[PDB]
Amino acid sequence: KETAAAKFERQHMDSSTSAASSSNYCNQMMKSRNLTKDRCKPVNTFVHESLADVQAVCSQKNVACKNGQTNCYQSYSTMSITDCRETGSSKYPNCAYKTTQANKHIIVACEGNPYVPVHFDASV
Amino acid sequence: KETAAAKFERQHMDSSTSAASSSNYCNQMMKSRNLTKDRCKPVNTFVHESLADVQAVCSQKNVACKNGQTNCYQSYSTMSITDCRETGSSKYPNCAYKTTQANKHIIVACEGNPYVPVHFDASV
Ligand SMILES: [Cl-]
Ligand SMILES: [Cl-]
Ligand SMILES: [Cl-]
Ligand SMILES: [Cl-]
Repeated sequence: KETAAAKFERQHMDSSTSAASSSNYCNQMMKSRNLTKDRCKPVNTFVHESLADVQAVCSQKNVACKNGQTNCYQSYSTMSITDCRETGSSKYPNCAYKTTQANKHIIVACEGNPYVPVHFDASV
Repeated sequence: KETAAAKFERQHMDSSTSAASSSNYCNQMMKSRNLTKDRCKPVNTFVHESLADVQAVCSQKNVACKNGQTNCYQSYSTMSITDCRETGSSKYPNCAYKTTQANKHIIVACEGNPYVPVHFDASV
């Protein structure tokens, strides 16, 4: 099984580009990160900052998570992100996603030693 | 019991102001909308647009909700929003919230006739 930190990296990190460069970014990245293997993952956010900047959020502002847990943290700065969400044309195995690029603060849940991101809760 | 549309209005609409004007906006609004009555609601977003503009999102872009349902819609334009999330100092009945104002697209789930917003899914 994948560790929770490595699953967060695979699902949410895309440091190789500054921003989504096209409307087909999400169809390509949801496929390549293996988020459409047996079903289309409905919603997923990628963060276009270094892994170190995203890990650093775990020592920034502590805030509640949506589920009421207390180990979420909100980045002090906005980050470049792309949100991917399935469109009404999406039908597995032919998944199809809308790509929305934005600059937002991110909220992550952190756990472990090292204390690192294990879930993406939201952007603001 | 409150209808689902009226609960969405009470929890997520604040058309009376263009934006949060202070850091204490969320402590005041979470109290006044009765979101701290028996426990502190951990996370809640208010939208600073008219009710008609938010209802209109239900005929805009259809997108998956985070839970995989297919009745979510993303606003075509960004809207003024304030996200309220409890801080580490929050301890019911002394709830305390961080106020983050932003201009983001909103995602809502819609239901009914009239087909109107019944849940706030996320901002992008
Ligand atoms: Cl994989
Ligand atoms: Cl996500
Ligand atoms: Cl009430
Ligand atoms: Cl909310």
